[PDB]
Amino acid sequence: FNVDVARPWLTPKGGAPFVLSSLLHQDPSTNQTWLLVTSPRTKRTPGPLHRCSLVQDEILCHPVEHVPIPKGRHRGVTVVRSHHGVLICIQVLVRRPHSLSSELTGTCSLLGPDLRPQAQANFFDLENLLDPDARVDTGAGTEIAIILDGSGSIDPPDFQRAKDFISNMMRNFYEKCFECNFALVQYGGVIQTEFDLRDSQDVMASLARVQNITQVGSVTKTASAMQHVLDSIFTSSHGSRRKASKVMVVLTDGGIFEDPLNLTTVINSPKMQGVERFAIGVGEEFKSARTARELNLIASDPDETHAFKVTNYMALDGLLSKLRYNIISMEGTVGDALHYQLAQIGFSAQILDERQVLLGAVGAFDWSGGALLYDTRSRRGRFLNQTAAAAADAEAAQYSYLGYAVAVLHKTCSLSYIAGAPRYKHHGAVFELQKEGREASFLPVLEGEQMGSYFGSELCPVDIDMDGSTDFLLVAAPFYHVHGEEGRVYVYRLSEQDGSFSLARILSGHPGFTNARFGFAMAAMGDLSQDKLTDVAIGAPLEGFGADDGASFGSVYIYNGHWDGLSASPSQRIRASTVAPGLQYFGMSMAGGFDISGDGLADITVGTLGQAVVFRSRPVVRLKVSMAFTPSALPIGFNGVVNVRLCFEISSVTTASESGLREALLNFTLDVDVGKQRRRLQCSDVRSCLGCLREWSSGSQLCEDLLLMPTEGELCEEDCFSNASVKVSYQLQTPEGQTDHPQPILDRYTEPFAIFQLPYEKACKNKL
Amino acid sequence: PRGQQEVLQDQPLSQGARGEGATQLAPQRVRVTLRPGEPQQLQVRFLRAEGYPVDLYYLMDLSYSMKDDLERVRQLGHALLVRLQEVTHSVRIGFGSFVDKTVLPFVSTVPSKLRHPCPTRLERCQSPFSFHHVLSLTGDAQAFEREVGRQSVSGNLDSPEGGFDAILQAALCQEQIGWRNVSRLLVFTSDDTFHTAGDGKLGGIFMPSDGHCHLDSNGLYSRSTEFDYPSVGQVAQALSAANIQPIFAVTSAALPVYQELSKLIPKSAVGELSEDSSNVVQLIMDAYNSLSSTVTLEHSSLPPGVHISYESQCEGPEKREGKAEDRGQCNHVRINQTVTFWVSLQATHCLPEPHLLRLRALGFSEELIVELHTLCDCN
Amino acid sequence: DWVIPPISCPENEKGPFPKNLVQIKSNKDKEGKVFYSITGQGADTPPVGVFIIERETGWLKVTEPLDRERIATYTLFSHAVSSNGNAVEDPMEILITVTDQND
Ligand SMILES: *[C@@H]1O[C@H](CO)[C@@H](O[C@@H]2O[C@H](CO)[C@@H](O[C@@H]3O[C@H](CO)[C@@H](O)[C@H](O)[C@@H]3O)[C@H](O)[C@H]2NC(C)=O)[C@H](O)[C@H]1NC(C)=O
Ligand SMILES: *[C@@H]1O[C@H](CO)[C@@H](O[C@@H]2O[C@H](CO)[C@@H](O[C@@H]3O[C@H](CO)[C@@H](O)[C@H](O)[C@@H]3O)[C@H](O)[C@H]2NC(C)=O)[C@H](O)[C@H]1NC(C)=O
Ligand SMILES: *[C@@H]1O[C@H](CO)[C@@H](O[C@@H]2O[C@H](CO)[C@@H](O)[C@H](O)[C@H]2NC(C)=O)[C@H](O)[C@H]1NC(C)=O
Ligand SMILES: *[C@@H]1O[C@H](CO)[C@@H](O)[C@H](O)[C@H]1NC(C)=O
Ligand SMILES: *[C@@H]1O[C@H](CO)[C@@H](O)[C@H](O)[C@H]1NC(C)=O
Ligand SMILES: *[C@@H]1O[C@H](CO)[C@@H](O)[C@H](O)[C@H]1NC(C)=O
Ligand SMILES: [Ca+2]
Ligand SMILES: [Ca+2]
Ligand SMILES: [Ca+2]
Ligand SMILES: [Mn+2]
Ligand SMILES: [Mn+2]
Ligand SMILES: [Mn+2]
Ligand SMILES: [Mn+2]
Repeated sequence: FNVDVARPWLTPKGGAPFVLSSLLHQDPSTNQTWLLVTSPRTKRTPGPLHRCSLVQDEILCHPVEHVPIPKGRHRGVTVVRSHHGVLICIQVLVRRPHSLSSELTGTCSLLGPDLRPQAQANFFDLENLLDPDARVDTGAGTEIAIILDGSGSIDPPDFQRAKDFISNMMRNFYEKCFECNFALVQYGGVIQTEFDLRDSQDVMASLARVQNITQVGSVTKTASAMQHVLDSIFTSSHGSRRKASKVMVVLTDGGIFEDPLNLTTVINSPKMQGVERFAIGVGEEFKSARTARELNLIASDPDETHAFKVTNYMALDGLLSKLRYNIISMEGTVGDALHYQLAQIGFSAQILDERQVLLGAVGAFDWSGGALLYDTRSRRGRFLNQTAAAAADAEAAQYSYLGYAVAVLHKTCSLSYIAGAPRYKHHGAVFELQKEGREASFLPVLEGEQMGSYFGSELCPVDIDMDGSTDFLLVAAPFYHVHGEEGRVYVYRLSEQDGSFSLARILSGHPGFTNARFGFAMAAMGDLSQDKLTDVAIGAPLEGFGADDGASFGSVYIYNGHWDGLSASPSQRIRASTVAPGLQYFGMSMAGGFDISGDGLADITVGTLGQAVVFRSRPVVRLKVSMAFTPSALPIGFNGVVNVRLCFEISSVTTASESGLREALLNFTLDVDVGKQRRRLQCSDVRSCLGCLREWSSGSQLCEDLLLMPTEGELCEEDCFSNASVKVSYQLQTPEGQTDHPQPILDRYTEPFAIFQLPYEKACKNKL
Repeated sequence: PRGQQEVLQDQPLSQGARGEGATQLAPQRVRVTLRPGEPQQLQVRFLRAEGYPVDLYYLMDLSYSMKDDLERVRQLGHALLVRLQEVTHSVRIGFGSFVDKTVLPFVSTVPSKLRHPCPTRLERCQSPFSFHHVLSLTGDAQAFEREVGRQSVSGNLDSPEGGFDAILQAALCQEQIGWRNVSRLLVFTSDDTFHTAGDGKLGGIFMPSDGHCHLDSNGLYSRSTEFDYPSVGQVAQALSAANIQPIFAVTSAALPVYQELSKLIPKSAVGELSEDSSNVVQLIMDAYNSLSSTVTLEHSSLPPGVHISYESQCEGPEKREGKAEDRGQCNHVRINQTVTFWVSLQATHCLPEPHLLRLRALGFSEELIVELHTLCDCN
Repeated sequence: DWVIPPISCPENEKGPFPKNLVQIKSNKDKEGKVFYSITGQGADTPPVGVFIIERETGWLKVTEPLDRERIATYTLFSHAVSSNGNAVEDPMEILITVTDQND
């Protein structure tokens, strides 16, 4: 129909950007149109948003400046548009100290109508941002190195006590510290590693080799033991991590004897920077001050709580007090409840006004969902969720994913927000914000019919006549199953009197494809038919998967709006194979309704997976057709000339229609005396009247004079006194040549034929 | 001259499991003396005394919520294998596993928990994975018991578990799972709802799943993080295309979720993995007992001038109305059921006096032998 | 650490010399070779070498006869070093009394 699949503009194949979604944006105050595209992060892509405009019949792209910068893996980029501005959200990862699980919330930047930056938002510590009275308007780890003195001068009982201390500390640290890893060394005489950091990955094996270690007597080399621990255990060559905090536990009798390295040569060395030290006195030979001084020099600077005796198993708290961890309750374990840690605010979004935005929160409260109504100016918002106070069992509402999609409804009285919950009771539901007293909560209004269909994953209100109300609401069930996943899209008429929903139609793709995923992407494309109603577009990304050579697959359907609602059958079906090769998943994102091509008509955009296509639209010419005869009424027994005049003209005009009207062709035939066994009127040039093919020059008019006359041979004798009827049938043929302009098209909903009458003069008192 | 028909050997039917103890067809030898325009007839009977072969993939969830239920699955495997091996001589049983995708919202990504997902470091555990094929379909029962008795639990972040990916990959990975193309059964164990297509969006996975095999050499579905979970439609289509009947042995709490899935996947069955676990074994025996066959009578090439035809009769007086070659087949035979046939032979002219031919059931080891004597001359 | 009983050497004994009074025993000797060097007034400062110690055993020996009534007591110390040159035991202030003969 309108869409000009002849000349599609494509972003360069393979190279950047990698388009995940495309949307056109027009600045109201400047009438500039850009084709915005979001892309994931790579070593080549400069950012998550680009603006691309058509120059030299090529789509050229640049990065938007003040958008937030993604980092690390791809985790979601949302871009939504309204005549007030653009809102771009990026899912980001943050880890807090001593937390064993990470948070995942959004970072959003609101640019104005001209893509300059206006507002910023970081949804960490959401409990601060919340104001539950806000009116809703509607109009590294640690590593411990144990250096154990088996030098002799330590009777076996003391060795066993030290061994027990090691085992007890190890067990407690494994029980109550998760990111703790251990090492062990024994330096009586030679230095002898008993197990390494790499062994500590197995708690049972490391704990088991403790109680099996044997003594080595000889001589007390503390300095060499510590230097070896620094040089061969706290090093990456033996599994030591760069950022992990490092700790030591010297378990010695403080009797240093025959050691080459001054113990100050080691404690003041470069490598001991940043390494904690705990001393412990094994046995009892602290009769003199030398042992105490050595033991404390081993101990870190704050000698309090850094020197002990093996008998005090409570010695190494502080480490166990500071290294305590917390877990988000996960899949069978006890822990902190999920409130806002993984809310994913910004998953969906809708700009309501210059100040306020509405953000989906699919993950809040065990993935029940919600939506944060965020006032960017004051930086405060309200959380809107399903009410759990009616019945104490909120478990029935977990994993609903309310907020997977969000929309608004512009009823004649007030706005009314709706939110899709594509896993409600495993069917899916569409919620509507209802307000009563001092409370405002979501309640279930529509429900799906099949498990796993994802009913409510996409919503598209449509104002069919552009009057401020919302007449229909389209709800998507992209994974509906009959044979495969064909998809399905419901069409809910919206009542003006009551504001409730009533079903009108169920839409399904062209038969023969089992995996279309019809309903994945819906976008009200504004006015493409140039007739002041709202047309819709529905995508089917997987239509054609694996067919033939697999060059391209996908489809997009166009549903022209009508006075009584959305049309019954699509007016067009763009197929991937007819646009260009290499298009895969053509139809996953769609937008349009603005002039990006350079002429007054609206244009569409359909993003594939990895490319964006832009389609111009064609003028619609509806032809006025009129005629006259000579003589006006057939005389009695007329054998004379029947001269005709057949004048054509245009009935609706635009600049584009003027630009393109004049390189297509008109083709019209004349059928004379319709419906009779035999005709009364010839065509003096049979080749001509039965078929003509003319070219159209200027202005709006193109007329022709053609000749008829009485049928050859004997004249009719059975129907002389009745009227004749002449039917003109016109078709418009468009060459494929390289005409710069989009060539016109006749209206699909208007008859291509027009019928006139040629009377006859009866013999009665009144001829006609 | 006149024709004659005769039987040359005797053999009764039997009910053994193995070929020597089993009987498939009528006695082995007969004789027929044909003459021009004088057809003669023979009678045949068939019995399926042996059982069909079977293939059985046991696919169990190894998330942490299953720690209390692992005794049940470990016993279910044994109680299933004993029953099946008491009936069919040639069972094959495999084993696979699954936890979830390795992306943040589903599985924690911090390295410490990625190595040791369990709450405490004293627990015996294993790193998360999406699908880990552990034992290709084999006749070694002891291997299956030893392997199923060795796996350890993993962790996860969300109650939904991604077993749909495992089912799809089991369906699509035929060459390395080890399917024999005979009869297939999948026994899927879990105690949680399942992820479906659309859930991957939360983890940033945009690429729709595709119907191709993605098992590494070690058996892991490594590329899982890059594709979305399959839709129930895709799973149904794949299982149907591969003729696999699923049997969801699911906990009494996750049973209501899977009893609606049973309606979409047509041939499936759902049971409760109780402490007794006889109901699931009975379901699997009912699935095995659904197997039926259509028996056809093959025959050897006839000598010049000779012809042949068939007739069949099912249980009861029922015949087959399709004449000629159609009556050479009988359908809907199950365990220890029997059917019968009549084969007619005719001669137009003689060329060799002696001859021989052979017939049998379609693809069966036992066969029949016919000795022909076609004559033109007078007595 | 050290193991030393109270110390005394009577007045003006009969020879010959040296004579053993007490033993200056260290503690880390179980790991080996704790050598000695007595010092202080009386050993390495006048009166010269009145008391000297054997370097390995630790025997404190009197070198020549004594009298209190010239000096009442002789304070002393002991360095104690290992074979690697590092000190082991810090000095302990021995204090010997020539116990009077009531004359
Ligand atoms: C950007 O494009 C829009 C849409 O075409 C333009 O809006 C149009 O603005 C004109 C005035 O500039 C509006 O009035 C027109 O004026 C005269 C009578 O005064 C007459 O030629 C027309 O009948 C018309 O009334 C016009 O209604 C308005 N169109 C719409 C649909 O609202 C806008 O001006 C453009 N902006 C710039 C900066 O050029
Ligand atoms: C809808 O959202 C409301 C909040 O706007 C949810 O109610 C809240 O539910 C949480 C569940 O954890 C309650 O948290 C409480 O916090 C502490 C710390 O654990 C403790 O007192 C309790 O054990 C409990 O966990 C919270 O009090 C409660 N109310 C408020 C005002 O926050 C509600 O659950 C959501 N409904 C659904 C269906 O998701
Ligand atoms: C003008 O349009 C008419 C249809 O409105 C064309 O008529 C067709 O002519 C072909 C032969 O050329 C016939 O086989 C078809 O049955 C006719 N009708 C249709 C609907 O195709 C006519 O050909 C056109 N003229 C030119 C010059 O192309
Ligand atoms: C550990 O026990 C083994 C025997 O099981 C023994 O050979 C070894 O010496 C013991 N000691 C250590 C430190 O492993
Ligand atoms: C099963 O049959 C298919 C289709 O004929 C064949 O390609 C395949 O090799 C066979 N075996 C297996 C294990 O799939
Ligand atoms: C060690 O260094 C100190 C000064 O830090 C020095 O006095 C001492 O002699 C050195 N040697 C020993 C054995 O302590
Ligand atoms: Ca309206
Ligand atoms: Ca329209
Ligand atoms: Ca245009
Ligand atoms: Mn020692
Ligand atoms: Mn459980
Ligand atoms: Mn689980
Ligand atoms: Mn999970």
